[PDB]
Amino acid sequence: GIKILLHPSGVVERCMVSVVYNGSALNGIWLKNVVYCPRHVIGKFRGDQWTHMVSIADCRDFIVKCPIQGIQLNVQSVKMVGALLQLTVHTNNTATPDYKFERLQPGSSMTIACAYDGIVRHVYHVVLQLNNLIYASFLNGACGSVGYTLKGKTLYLHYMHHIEFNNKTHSGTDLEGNFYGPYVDEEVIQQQTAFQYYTDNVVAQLYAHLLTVDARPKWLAQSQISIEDFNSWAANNSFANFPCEQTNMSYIMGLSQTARVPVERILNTIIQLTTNRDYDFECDWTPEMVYN
Amino acid sequence: GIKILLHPSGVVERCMVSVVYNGSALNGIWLKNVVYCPRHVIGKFRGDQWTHMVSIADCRDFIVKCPIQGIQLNVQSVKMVGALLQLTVHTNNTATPDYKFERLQPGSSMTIACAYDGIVRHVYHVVLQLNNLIYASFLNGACGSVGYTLKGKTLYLHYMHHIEFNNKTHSGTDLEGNFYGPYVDEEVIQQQTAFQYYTDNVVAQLYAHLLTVDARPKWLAQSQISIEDFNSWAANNSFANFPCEQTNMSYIMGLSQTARVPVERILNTIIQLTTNRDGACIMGSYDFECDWTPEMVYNQ
Ligand SMILES: *C(=N)[C@H](C[C@@H]1CCNC1=O)NC(=O)[C@H](CC(C)C)NC(=O)[C@@H](NS(C)(=O)=O)C(C)(C)C
Ligand SMILES: *C(=N)[C@H](C[C@@H]1CCNC1=O)NC(=O)[C@H](CC(C)C)NC(=O)[C@@H](NS(C)(=O)=O)C(C)(C)C
Repeated sequence: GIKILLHPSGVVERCMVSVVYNGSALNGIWLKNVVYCPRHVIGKFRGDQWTHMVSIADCRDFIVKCPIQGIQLNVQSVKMVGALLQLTVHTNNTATPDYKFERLQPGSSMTIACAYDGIVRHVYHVVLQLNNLIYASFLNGACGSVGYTLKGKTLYLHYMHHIEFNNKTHSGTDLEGNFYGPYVDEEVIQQQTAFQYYTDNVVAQLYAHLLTVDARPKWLAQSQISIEDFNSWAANNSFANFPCEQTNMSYIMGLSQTARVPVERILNTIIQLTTNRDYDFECDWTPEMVYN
Repeated sequence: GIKILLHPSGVVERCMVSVVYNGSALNGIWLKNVVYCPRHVIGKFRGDQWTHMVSIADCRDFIVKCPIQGIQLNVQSVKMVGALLQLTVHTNNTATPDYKFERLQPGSSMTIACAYDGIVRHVYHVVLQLNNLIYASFLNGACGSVGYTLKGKTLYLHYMHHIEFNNKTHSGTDLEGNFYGPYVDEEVIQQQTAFQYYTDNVVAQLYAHLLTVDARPKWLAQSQISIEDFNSWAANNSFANFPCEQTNMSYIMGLSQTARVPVERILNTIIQLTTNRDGACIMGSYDFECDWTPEMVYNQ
């Protein structure tokens, strides 16, 4: 079949740690001799207050424990990198895999290991939207949970959670400490990029449907529209220019032949489904996930 | 947000093994001093040939390695239990969690730890359908992959994979060895009971939509239908009698209160959508899904 595929959480689980600082509790990930947590564990600060506030943060106040290994770590030095804290601990993490800090481009998927008190409780799937937000599931104390990818032996760390916004959107940084989009870790109103559909992913879900359900749907458009004509329509209808990624073409072209529905018919179907749509989880299927 | 929640696979990853027998390779799970794997690793036998074939299977031809722990295990004795083999080994698994073999009733969900060569490659979510099949994702060598859930510390194993039927449906046994539904581990055409929706889960899907995507979608029915009237319609439209489980009613009444939409309107929306849908995308899907259970949508 064709399912939403997630990456096994074993590697992440053994590196998760709790970070409690003067009654503020969140999660952190422990790689080599460094624990990465969100900087607001030391307090709710804004703008450029963070530098001075971190320098006065006492190291012995960082209560850091690793539940899977039953070890309590001790911080030797605190360094703010971007909007994250790099806590150097005396112990090297024996379970550290080959890892990489890789930034995501919007339209890409990743597995969230949502943790509490340093223990991964749930695992679910998200795609970074063109507004640079994920639509996730988080409660108090979940900051520090990471969104990751796996390729063989190597853990690809992509996301660390920081903020939940009023419309159940979620923002965070990469593991370098830089946020996705213009959002910051401050409890104030923050303007959001207007939503836009990652067209490549919408095309992937429609093909996934024609490959799993039995008969061609009656709402599948009968006439095809040119890619060029779709992109003129897309500019005025909150859809990203197609293709969003040139490398997705090989996948989409392969789906088009397995399903025997030209991509030009899929795009006209998207346009004709406009009355139905007039955010709603259509960009969760990436072309690579559907094709492989 | 309301999401499809999966159980962290780390416990299962530490117990997966590879089992290779004279050219046939699949996975197994290693709990205490026992390795459980599908029986067809020894051959593609039918009917009542299994008792004899297993009895004459050489314990030395069982190559059993646990990759994440670097161990290669050695098989002391083999014993068939249902359609599963129970391979006793010299070594105890120190990573063995507190576990329980629990059989699933239809309409309940589990996390599939999809494995190859003893390594979990993917992790996804399925629900046992009323045909006792799961709509999963498997290729060669995936047999022995398990379905599981977690209640805090205990590992609840429900499923082990055996078969793929051509409609991309999958079948297997519980960890006791007995299949779900009338399917068996043979490469023959096997009659499938016609598909029926798990109405509780379809109701949970539409409620998930009201609570995260759009509180008042244009396809939400305005009038309601009684549970009784729906069940009369359901008997002729491949929807199970509502409710399929009486215990879902506590969750369903809760979702109704927070969504302030009585489930009678949800049931009438199900009936209207079988003629009115026209490609509407509900909770991220273009058809009715049994993946959302009331408990998961309510608890989250
Ligand atoms: C971190 N553990 C936490 C998790 C939130 C809690 C609710 N859901 C989540 O994802 N994050 C916060 O509490 C942050 C803290 C700031 C200082 C970075 N605050 C919020 O997310 C805030 N949203 S906001 C920016 O004010 O709109 C809440 C607390 C009102 C959700
Ligand atoms: C076990 N590892 C394997 C997994 C299959 C391969 C394709 N996807 C899967 O899920 N199972 C099999 O190869 C079984 C073996 C028998 C003896 C149980 N065979 C099949 O599932 C068979 N389908 S069937 C019952 O003949 O329609 C395949 C191989 C043709 C799919």
